[PDB]
Amino acid sequence: VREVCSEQAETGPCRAMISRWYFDVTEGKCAPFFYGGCGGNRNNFDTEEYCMAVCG
Amino acid sequence: VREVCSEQAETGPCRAMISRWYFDVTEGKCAPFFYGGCGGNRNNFDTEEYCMAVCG
Repeated sequence: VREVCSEQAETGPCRAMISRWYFDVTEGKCAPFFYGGCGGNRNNFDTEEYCMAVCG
Repeated sequence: VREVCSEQAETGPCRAMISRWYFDVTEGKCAPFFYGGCGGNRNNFDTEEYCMAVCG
């Protein structure tokens, strides 16, 4: 909730290129990023609508 | 140090446009952002040197 929506997008150390969504506080909406497959944080949603459901 | 350095740059709810620096995890260095004068978070420095001291 709210709090997790403000961490920066974190690709993490793995090598996959998984399209995920994070809430962007500057833009005021969710934006895409490539997630590596491991590590990273809570501001990482499978789809844009999910990201918006939780953060938007 | 470290933990504060992963929050996004936050302008906050106040009305100013003040030049500040934040650590960007993707680029792995400090970058400029505009601060509104109140609120926001701790990833907010008056200089690049200071930002890099804490987060670099």
